[PDB]
Amino acid sequence: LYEDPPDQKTSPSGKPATLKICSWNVDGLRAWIKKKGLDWVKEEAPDILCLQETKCSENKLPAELQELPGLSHQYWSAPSDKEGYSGVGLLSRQCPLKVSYGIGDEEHDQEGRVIVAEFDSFVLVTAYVPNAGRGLVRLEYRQRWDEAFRKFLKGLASRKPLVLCGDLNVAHEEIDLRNPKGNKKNAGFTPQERQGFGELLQAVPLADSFRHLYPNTPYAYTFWTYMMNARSKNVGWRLDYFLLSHSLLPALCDSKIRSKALGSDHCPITLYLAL
Amino acid sequence: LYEDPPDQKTSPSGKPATLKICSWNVDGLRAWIKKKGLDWVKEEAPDILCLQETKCSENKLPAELQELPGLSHQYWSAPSDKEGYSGVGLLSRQCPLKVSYGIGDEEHDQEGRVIVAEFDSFVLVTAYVPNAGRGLVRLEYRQRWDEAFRKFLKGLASRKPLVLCGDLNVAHEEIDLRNPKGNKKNAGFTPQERQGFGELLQAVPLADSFRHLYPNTPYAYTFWTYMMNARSKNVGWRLDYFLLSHSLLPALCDSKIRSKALGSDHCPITLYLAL
Ligand SMILES: [Mg+2]
Ligand SMILES: [Mg+2]
Repeated sequence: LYEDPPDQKTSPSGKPATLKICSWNVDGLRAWIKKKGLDWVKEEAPDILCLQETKCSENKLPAELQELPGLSHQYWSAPSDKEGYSGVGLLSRQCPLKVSYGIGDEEHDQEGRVIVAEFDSFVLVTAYVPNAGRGLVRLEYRQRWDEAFRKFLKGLASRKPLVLCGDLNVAHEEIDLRNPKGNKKNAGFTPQERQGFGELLQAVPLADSFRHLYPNTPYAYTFWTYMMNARSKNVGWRLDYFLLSHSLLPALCDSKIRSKALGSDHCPITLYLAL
Repeated sequence: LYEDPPDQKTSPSGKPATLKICSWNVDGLRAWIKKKGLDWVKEEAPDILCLQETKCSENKLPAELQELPGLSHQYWSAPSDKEGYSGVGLLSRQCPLKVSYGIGDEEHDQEGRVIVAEFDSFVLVTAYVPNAGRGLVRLEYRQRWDEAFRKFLKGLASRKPLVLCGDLNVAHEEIDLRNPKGNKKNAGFTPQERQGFGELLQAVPLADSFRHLYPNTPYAYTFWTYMMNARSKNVGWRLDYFLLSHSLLPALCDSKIRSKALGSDHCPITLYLAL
């Protein structure tokens, strides 16, 4: 019930996109690689690929990653303990000026959720935000993560324009999920998570790239539960975002949701910037 | 009894040096940092700094390293076990095209001895070669390392000009140590170690940058035992080298031995290339 519009590869002024970023919760790097995930990446050919839920230790990465074309600068962060949980990755054509891990808060830097890669004209963060859990059991912690993450990004943005991407584990508004009424007390659509997302946009400040370009467009989602084949019925949530510093809006070409690409229960999202 | 000649910062054709590499066995990164080692590095201001005998785990690096000016791309390799032994580091102004660890042989890649950093026009290797040990107890192994290392460097050099630097743990010829007669059966001057060094030069092929420029110059050493204050008497060995692909000789400006810089029982060596 949703058709992503064609790629707009020029900026409002007509500048051709110079930077293509793809972000994807892969629900297990090895399982996704098996489902030809890297085949799809090679076709999409991003300058930067950010992955979440790698569930892979930094020293047990598959050999297929060594192969990737112009994505040879690769950065990985996983829980410094048990494997098979969380984990993020950032693979870049160009070498970043600097790469950092976590958000500068030890309690929040233990589950391999955040990679920071600074470039010439912007800083890129990819995040796997902690979900609030069955029965909202981790909601109190998620609210604390939210505030610490906001403070951290506020600091980054004060020095360089910011691009935040990944699985932020909240559907911001009713338009961002198929069933708002039934999910107001479930992880991803609590008033607390939605309020924290609003604070993040106002405080840093950041713009929701997709919603900025497509403010009235419903049924655009990036996650569908595997069960009941929700994906075929498009019973989904928009959990994956590109949020941009306001100063980057003139560089924005497009923000895509690759609804058709398989290999996970999230689909990829793709950003085009003219820097 | 040895005065290093002034820095020759142009190539035979008059091209100004564009690349300054410093290599230093620091005999313990923390102990050296304490002895103001980083102060000396900042004065020398190399484009690339390679360290050996860091004796430091990759996740217990001192905070002082975060500070370094234009040496912000930092690569570390230590034994993946007990600490306080071996360990190497490579810190670069520019981001390398690619960084690799070890020599592609699992038996020889366990003691954190080798870092490979490829750049546009050359590939740089820094090495802490295994010493042959008291009573030559590790000489059989050292001969096997030597052959594997030679094969590995032969492969690198076949694709890109090679710079090999670090503590190669052999004084090539009688001119390379104060007491050749008394050390012909000691680690660092056995016929077997000296023969392997000769094979390395002929086989890759590589030139000894310092000896190429200063072929008849005695008493030039880079290591002095702490005991008996050998350093004050200049009873030393030349164990630290810059070996260059023959094709890099026209780029060679100078190869320095920084006899006066303290903080270790080795002194730093510095290479100037006009690339
Ligand atoms: Mg999952
Ligand atoms: Mg020592």
